[PDB]
Amino acid sequence: FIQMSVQRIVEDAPPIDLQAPPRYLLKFEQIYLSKPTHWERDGAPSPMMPNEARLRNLTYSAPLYVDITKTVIKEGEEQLQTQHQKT
Amino acid sequence: TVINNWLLIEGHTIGIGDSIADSKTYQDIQNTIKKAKQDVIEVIEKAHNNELEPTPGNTLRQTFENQVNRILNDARDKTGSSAQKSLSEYNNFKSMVVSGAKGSKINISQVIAVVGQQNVEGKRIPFGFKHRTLPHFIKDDYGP
Amino acid sequence: GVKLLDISELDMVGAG
Amino acid sequence: GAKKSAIGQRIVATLPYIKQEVPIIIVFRALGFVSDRDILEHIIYDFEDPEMMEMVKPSLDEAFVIQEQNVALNFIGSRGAKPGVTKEKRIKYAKEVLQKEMLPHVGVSDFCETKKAYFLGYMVHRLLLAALGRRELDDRDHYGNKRLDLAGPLLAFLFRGMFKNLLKEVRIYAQKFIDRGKDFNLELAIKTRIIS
Amino acid sequence: PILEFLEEWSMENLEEISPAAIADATKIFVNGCWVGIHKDPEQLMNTLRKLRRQMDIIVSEVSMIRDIREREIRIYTDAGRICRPLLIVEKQKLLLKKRHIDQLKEREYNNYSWQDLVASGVVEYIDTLEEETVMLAMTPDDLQEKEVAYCSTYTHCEIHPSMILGVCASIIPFPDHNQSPRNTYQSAMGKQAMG
Amino acid sequence: VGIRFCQECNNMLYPKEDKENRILLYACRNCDYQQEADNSCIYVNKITHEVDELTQIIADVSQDPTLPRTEDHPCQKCGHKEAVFFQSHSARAEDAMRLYYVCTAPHCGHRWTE
Amino acid sequence: KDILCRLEHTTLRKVTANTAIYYDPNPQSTVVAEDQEWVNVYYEMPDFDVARISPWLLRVELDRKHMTDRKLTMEQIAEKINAGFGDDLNCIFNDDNAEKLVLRIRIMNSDDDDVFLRCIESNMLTDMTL
Ligand SMILES: [Zn+2]
Ligand SMILES: [Zn+2]
Repeated sequence: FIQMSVQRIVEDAPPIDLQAPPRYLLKFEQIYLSKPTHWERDGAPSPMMPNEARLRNLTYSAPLYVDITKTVIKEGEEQLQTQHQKT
Repeated sequence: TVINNWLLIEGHTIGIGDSIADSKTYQDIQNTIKKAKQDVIEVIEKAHNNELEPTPGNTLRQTFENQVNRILNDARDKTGSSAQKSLSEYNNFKSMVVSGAKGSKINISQVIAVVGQQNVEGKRIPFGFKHRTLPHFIKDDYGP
Repeated sequence: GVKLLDISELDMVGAG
Repeated sequence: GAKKSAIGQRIVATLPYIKQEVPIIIVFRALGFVSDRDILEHIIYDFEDPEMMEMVKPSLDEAFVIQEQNVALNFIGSRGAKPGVTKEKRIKYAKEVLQKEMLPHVGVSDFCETKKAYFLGYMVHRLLLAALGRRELDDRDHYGNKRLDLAGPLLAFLFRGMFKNLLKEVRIYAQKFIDRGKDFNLELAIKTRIIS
Repeated sequence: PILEFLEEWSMENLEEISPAAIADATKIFVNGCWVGIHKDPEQLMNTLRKLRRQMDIIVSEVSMIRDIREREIRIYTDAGRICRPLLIVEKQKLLLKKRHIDQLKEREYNNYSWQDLVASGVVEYIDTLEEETVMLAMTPDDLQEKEVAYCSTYTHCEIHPSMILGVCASIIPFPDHNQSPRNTYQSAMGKQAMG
Repeated sequence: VGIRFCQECNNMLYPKEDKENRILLYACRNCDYQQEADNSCIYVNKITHEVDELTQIIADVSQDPTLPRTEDHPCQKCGHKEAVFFQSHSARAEDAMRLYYVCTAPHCGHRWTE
Repeated sequence: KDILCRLEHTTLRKVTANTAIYYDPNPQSTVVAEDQEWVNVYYEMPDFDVARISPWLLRVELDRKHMTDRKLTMEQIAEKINAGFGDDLNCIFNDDNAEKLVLRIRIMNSDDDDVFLRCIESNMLTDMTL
């Protein structure tokens, strides 16, 4: 599920395209998973051991990131394509 | 109170020796089982050659099933009876059965001689696989 | 396939 | 009654997103096979077997009035869950349903229609082999017909709907800003909690 | 990869055949999708089993079932199918030999493990669908030895029958000497036991 | 028994009577096409249905390992000793435990019943 | 056993081997050569064929086994059919001399023309009681 199905689920989803005017397009391409990480009150990442999750009533989960390519067309035969990495 | 206190002097148990029959009894049971399997094979061969004729009111499958079922039933109860005759008076299974305290003669036969036919919804085990009860048999095998 | 990220490549955006 | 079984027992088919079972030959004409010989070629592979032919006689007889793909598509569209008020919408809706909902594992492109037709033929062919007693009815609790959804497929099932919700949410946010004529920040669009 | 291999072989796609040729040929299904037809099913299945047993293009968990009576070859690759390993039998002989047992005795400090057993084509995973097309030996010591013949064509052989049991039923000593309701009751009670 | 198709639309030819000649004609409806119907039989249905299973048996079942094999019955077309025996196990092959036999020899798919 | 046969419901389909709708436009002739003999035995005297009988034919075979088991004879089935349908169906039956128990049916000569016989067949097989 993690290695293949998540990637295929994001990839086969329809690309978003919107208009009111400038056309906007959004596309999800690549997926990233870190290890299970805990953010403290200050917000510092640290590796979350599962025993800490058991004791502190946390959830032994890892964050999910996706590279999002936004392509905006301003009806002038130009396409500005900006790729946000690790969203 | 009185019987429970006398039983401390008498005592009552149940063990492996109460489930053991002599070698002659085992040989008789095995001979009965071999005879039953042989006559089941003869019934199967009669059915395969179209020699078996259906009884009135029953199809040919029903006739064959009735024949083999009565065959295995009489084999089972004959083996159980022979095992019952082999029981000694000190045999604790017999002591608990004749008193009616627990168990039955069928329990003694199943423990000693033959567990017997296993039935699902009042019939023999059905062909869950393609014409087979398990992958370890050949297709169209109606043996015991 | 899904790429793995080490903990050092996680920017401190979750705190901002 | 008197004339229902005079033709004989026939074959009907009930499809997704249709509020009424439709005759099978109507479905085949909708797929684009109007000739009876072409349909029976997709259904019956041995034409020298009379029994299969007598089985499929009344199904042909019921659908004989319709003799064109457009007529069959209108027939299907009239009986839809949301029927088209006009004939064009009915045919378009029936075409979409056959395109995407009827046996999608065979294919979703239009050029897979032939494959779908063959598969549909095979389906009714199996039914005929059950009707003629040439094949045993498949057993429901036969465990070869079962599958086990584990953590993998089950979490995939959830993640699909949840990713759908997330994309709908960022769609709403981006369209809120687009209708206002201004640009939107991508980070604020994503409601993370919809997954988390 | 299954579709690519079959296209490389003489499997005829449905688009490139008249319906007249379907009657005398065997239908080929892949995950329930009728891909095409094939006219020599036996050697095709021999090739597919050869590829699966070698860990070639076909992976182990792919399950192939030939319905000879209905002239169908259904290949399944999706998840959710249950299977178990069975020892392969050829000409009333196990493909497992003493050399494999010797290698497995030194499982440590040799890097010979179960996966090499699967790769050697001695043991293969069989699913309940393919079990219908399998003639299985209970134990190699007697069921396939020469005698008054019951069946001379065994395709597989069980590793040990005791593995039919689950986890809680396998801690029962001598369960074959019990009444089966009490085996079920113990399977419940071991779950409830202290430890 | 005979099933006939049109030559212009390949739709099903329905039987019809020309009473002007008192002759059966397999006529195409919605195509005004007619043929000389000479089968002279429009319906039939075997309610007794004693239909042969050797017609229905496929010779490729000789390759099945799960089936029973025997040497008691040699083949009558090649004399091969081994033969695979089984039952119909089908409705319309009504309840009867008889054995149909297939010659195990390749290229000799002889079927018979005892 | 006689009383058992008298009360146990027997329909036409129980005793029939098969049927066939022939055409046979000339009722003097038959498409089946074996039929022509006893049909001529019933056609030296006209029986509702002086006018044009319907040029279809419904020919049924009755199982000798079930006919003997249920103590049924050839004539009483025809009597039951004529009672059920009046003279709308002209029914002839072969003389009881062989296991081929043939019964021919045509529509009355005062008379769909063809599939109406199929409706009559689907009716008489199930609902009609011997
Ligand atoms: Zn025509
Ligand atoms: Zn031969």
